[PDB]
Amino acid sequence: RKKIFKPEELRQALMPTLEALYRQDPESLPFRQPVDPQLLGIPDYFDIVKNPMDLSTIKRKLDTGQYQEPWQYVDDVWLMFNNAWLYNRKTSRVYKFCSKLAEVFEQEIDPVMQSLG
Ligand SMILES: C[C@@H]1CC(=O)Nc2cc3cc(c2N1)/C=C/CCCN1CCCc2ccc(cc21)OC[C@@H]1CN(CCO1)C3=O
Repeated sequence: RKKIFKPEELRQALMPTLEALYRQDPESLPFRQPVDPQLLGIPDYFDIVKNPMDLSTIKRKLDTGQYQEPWQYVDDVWLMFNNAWLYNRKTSRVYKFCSKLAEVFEQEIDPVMQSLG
């Protein structure tokens, strides 16, 4: 309905959109796990990205019912996108990978949101 959404209702409706992102290979690969700046040799990552976000964290929040409203899920997805757009330059591979994920999410999310009311 509105405001009051059940955790299982949200998960069953929103999880396919997240799975659509996972299916993108290799585009989802940089976003499957939280960023490890020291592992990746980018020590200034947390200085630029104030609020890290990735697919595993979003999936965890859906499975544990940490989203009360479907729009909170969408916000985390765009936070993950913006982190990659902000930290990386437009010519970089991780930037282009992110833009492919955004395209997939933009084409899948509209019907799902309308079915949730
Ligand atoms: C989201 C997180 C934080 C961020 O915002 N930017 C990044 C930045 C960087 C790495 C990651 C990175 N990702 C992560 C790499 C691990 C494997 C990711 N895949 C898997 C599939 C093939 C693949 C191909 C190219 C690729 C990455 C990549 O990148 C090209 C490199 C990576 N270089 C150095 C020069 O360019 C980074 O400095």
